[PDB]
Amino acid sequence: KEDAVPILPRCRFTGSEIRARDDALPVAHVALAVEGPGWADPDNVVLHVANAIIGRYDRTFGGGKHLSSRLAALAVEHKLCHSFQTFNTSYSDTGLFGFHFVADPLSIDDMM
Amino acid sequence: IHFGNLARVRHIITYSLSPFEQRAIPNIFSDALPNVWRRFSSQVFKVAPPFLGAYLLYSWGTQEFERLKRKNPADYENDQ
Repeated sequence: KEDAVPILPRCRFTGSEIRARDDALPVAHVALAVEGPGWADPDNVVLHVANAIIGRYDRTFGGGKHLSSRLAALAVEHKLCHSFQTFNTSYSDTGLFGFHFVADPLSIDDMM
Repeated sequence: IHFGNLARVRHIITYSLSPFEQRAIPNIFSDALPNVWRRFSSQVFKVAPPFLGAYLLYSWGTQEFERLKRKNPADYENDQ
């Protein structure tokens, strides 16, 4: 028992949402994700390559409207957000693949 | 633009699940029907009454109309 590494009970993913609203906050944060493959899967490489294509942005990036990331260009062109990031958070048996952006109340829809 | 100007809301949390993770018509007997009854009950004595009264009025007036088409023998009792 002492030198046996315990296997953890699996965690079930659920498509769903949770909305904590407070119009008193300056900007809004949104994060959306699908279920990931977990450390061991080779696919995680491709997934990361994918997030590489979408990339990330943030108002200080000087590249501006010329960034290669389409979402970043749009973000710039249409003042879509203050920032956004892709991510591929992995875990032993599962993970979270998605994105998170920060925007002003009235540009949330177009960004999403 | 009507979404984002509607109201000032603070501190309310909401949880919801994708349509594919839940049943479309759940708990028909444990929740559905009981309420259908609940609702029916709560209302019956407000709606039903005037309709019932309307019915009677109809029934009366209808029958009363036919009775006036029939003959009253007391008009021919001394017609020899």
